[PDB]
Amino acid sequence: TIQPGTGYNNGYFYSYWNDGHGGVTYTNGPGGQFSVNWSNSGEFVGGKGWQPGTKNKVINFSGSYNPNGNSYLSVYGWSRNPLIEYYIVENFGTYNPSTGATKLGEVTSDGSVYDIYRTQRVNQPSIIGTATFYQYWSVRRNHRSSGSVNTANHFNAWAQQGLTLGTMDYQIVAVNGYFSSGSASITVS
Repeated sequence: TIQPGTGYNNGYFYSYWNDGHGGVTYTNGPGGQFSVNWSNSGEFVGGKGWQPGTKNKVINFSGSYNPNGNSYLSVYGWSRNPLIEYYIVENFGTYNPSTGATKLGEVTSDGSVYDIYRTQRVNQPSIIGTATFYQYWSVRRNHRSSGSVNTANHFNAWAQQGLTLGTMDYQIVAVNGYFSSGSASITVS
């Protein structure tokens, strides 16, 4: 595993964070590749992409994603001003992260309908410190672990619905886990 943190590997920005509970390892491979292996983990997120992201990136990803419990595979990132955490969720494990959330529309992109949602985090950690901020979600109906994500289709649909993004911070293809097990090997470009 590598040490939790952020940096660059083979031209790609990466972020790997965990809560210190144990049970997760993350490695950076050649090009845009990363692997995650976890067994009775705590909370974590890791992946590769860009810092800063853009609002018209076409993100390609390919590989394998085998969660056993609560985990997502997504295009994941933040904006500033307004502070927003967002996810374009391509696959997940036992928990659909939109459960109970307010649905804000639908968008069709890259071979599937996605359902759009908005949630709120209250006094939670963020890229700028503890804060209250909205989260935006596009959740793919047709789950997959390879493909292409035309991010503009999502960001434009969000904007149409009143879900505004500020200036982009990082933008990665990420595996999230919350107290679960699994394995994944993903290559980004």
